[PDB]
Amino acid sequence: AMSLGKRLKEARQKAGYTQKEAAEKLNIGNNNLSNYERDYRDPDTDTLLKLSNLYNVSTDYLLGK
Amino acid sequence: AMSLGKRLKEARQKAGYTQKEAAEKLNIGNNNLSNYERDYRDPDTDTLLKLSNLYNVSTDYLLGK
Repeated sequence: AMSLGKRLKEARQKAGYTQKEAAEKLNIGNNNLSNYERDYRDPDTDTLLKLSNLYNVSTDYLLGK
Repeated sequence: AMSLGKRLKEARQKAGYTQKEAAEKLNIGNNNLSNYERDYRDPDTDTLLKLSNLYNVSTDYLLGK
């Protein structure tokens, strides 16, 4: 009931970005970020780091340490 | 010249585990762990968290944050 996708959404909301704002800044298609936030797709570790970087959180936070 | 593979290797050696001891604790193939340490294959985020747990390190560390 808690997931990486849910923390990615929440962290993006904390940073102020809309989905398309975040995707375009990360040069990822909008559907891909949507798929990640919904836990439909597991991000590769490079992307995981880029998103931690854009939202100003630790990847440890997103993963549920 | 530095990579996730290289930090997983170092972090595992710091924890004291051999490659197969670590593979067996996490029930992943010895070849699979070797492929990760060698940067031949990207760990899925689940495996990345388990290994960070087994070595007592941050996923941020392994990722180069």
